[PDB]
Amino acid sequence: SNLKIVRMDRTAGCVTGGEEIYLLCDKVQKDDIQIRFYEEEENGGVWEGFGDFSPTDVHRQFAIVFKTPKYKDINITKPASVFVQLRRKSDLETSEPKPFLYYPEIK
Amino acid sequence: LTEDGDSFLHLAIIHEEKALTMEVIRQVKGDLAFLNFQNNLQQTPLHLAVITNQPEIAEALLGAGCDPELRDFRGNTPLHLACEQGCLASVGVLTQSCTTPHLHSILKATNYNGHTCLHLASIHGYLGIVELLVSLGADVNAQEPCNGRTALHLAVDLQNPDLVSLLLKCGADVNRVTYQGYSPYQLTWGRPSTRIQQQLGQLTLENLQMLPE
Amino acid sequence: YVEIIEQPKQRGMRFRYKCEGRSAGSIPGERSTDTTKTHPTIKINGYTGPGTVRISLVTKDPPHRPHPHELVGKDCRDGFYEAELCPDRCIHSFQNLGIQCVKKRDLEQAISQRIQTNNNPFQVPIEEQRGDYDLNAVRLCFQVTVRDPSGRPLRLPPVLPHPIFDNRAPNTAELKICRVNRNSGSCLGGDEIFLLCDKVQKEDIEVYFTGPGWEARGSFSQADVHRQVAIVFRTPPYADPSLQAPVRVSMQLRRPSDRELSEPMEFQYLPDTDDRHRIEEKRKRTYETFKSIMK
Repeated sequence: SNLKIVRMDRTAGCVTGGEEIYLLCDKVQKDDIQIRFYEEEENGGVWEGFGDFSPTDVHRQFAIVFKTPKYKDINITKPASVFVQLRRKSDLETSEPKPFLYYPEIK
Repeated sequence: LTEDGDSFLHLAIIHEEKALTMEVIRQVKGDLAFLNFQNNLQQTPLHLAVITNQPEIAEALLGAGCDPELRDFRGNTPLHLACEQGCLASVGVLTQSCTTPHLHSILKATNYNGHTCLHLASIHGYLGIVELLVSLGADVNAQEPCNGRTALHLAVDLQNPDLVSLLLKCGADVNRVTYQGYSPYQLTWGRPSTRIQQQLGQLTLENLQMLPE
Repeated sequence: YVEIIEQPKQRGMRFRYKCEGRSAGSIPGERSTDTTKTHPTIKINGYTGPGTVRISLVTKDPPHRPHPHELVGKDCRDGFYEAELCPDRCIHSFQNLGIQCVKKRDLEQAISQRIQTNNNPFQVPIEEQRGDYDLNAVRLCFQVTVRDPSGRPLRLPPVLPHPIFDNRAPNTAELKICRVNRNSGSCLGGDEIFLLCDKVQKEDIEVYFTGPGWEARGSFSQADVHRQVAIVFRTPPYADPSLQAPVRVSMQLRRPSDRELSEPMEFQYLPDTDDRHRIEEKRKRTYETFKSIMK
């Protein structure tokens, strides 16, 4: 009932997205769950990205293997901190924000 | 400027031409654009200085005013490196010099693996750096991002009774819990050390045993 | 009410028969090491005075009826243990405890002496014992009686512990590694790995590494077993610290109680390289490009 992210193999990622992450969580249902990445903007709006994965990536209801979404700006030169959270689809309830760090692509 | 993204300053230090370096950083004055130049591994002259154990060159680069907070490709500031490598001189130079409140920021920052200076020092066994970082203002109860572990947890995880003792001596909260709701004591089950389990059995009775179901 | 602190070791118990060396031993705790042997322990929550505890054997699965097997030992009668809660603590430790079996043909006989003294901890319809039983699985029912506000006897609903299995019938639980977040790491060890698997018991599982004349366990806390479906552990250091080229080794889930293994997952130890070595490899590979610049 409560949504909780109890662990992530990694909490930083490249802005280019596409990187794979293991996440451990409290009970969830493979078809009623999503991983929302978000960042508060100056104007009050919010940038949001979703972790990519298929309900089969939801492991025995307690972990999700998925890939990170691309950050809003793949050019930043300094890391940009954002938030990640589990979000249930049926009621849009969410877990407590976890902090995620997007670092520049080094090209 | 060179191939691997390295400038002449980078080389000046990489090949340990202290003389040249001492001078380059002297002839070329207060120019950040060049003193904070990062290479392809995103390392700055400061990073290289401490990686190659040359305290003075780093002390100089700092004097010339470089940036102590720039992160390498692993998200590390030079101090992070200094603590990860156990070089106690480098640590001193990197914490004595920039007495600026930038210290509080550095001591607070984690790298891309979610590690603070105290964490890196604790991961290896550098108790002297650990204790120094604490008296300097690093928070012994700082939690790592991936699981919410504190240096104390890591200590149990590393089965290091000496680190445990030091942390408790520094006021570490034995009842701080990870995101899974566990105390350092609770991470002892499944691990061999009984000494650690003794050092810790002074934490809430409700935080000692695991759960069932 | 009453809870359970030191569950009975639910894996690795030989159900003693009519004559298994006169006696045997004591059913160990859920954490009864071969070093500091502990035993089952309950805690009477909210009462530290005179009372009575009933240790009965019920059935594992949902039907929950008085099991054919008989709990023998000190202070035990018609298949159950009957003793009084000593008026002081609530950390009662049921020391020696034993388990005898009821042969495939003494069910209706065992079920009779089970209703004449009637153990029915849940009181389920005593007329539904016409069914068959799983002689390899049994749970311990805990029935304590305390004094209420007045001073009269107080109910205290039953509480079942983790089922205890016999070391006869094999273990059905499938051992399987489904995914691993990383399959290569330094030969120095210490890399953190997330491994997803099918149900395992945090207290009866290990991540077993094997290579040429080598074998080591991947270290982890039992608390690192997430919902018995994922394990986060660190890689053990390889046999050779100075690896020069990759080495392929196997990694598999191992259940200590019956020594069984999952199919292997390959893992490659790699030669260790820190920033220092890296910088040095860059140094000696730059004398020329630099001497050139020096002049």
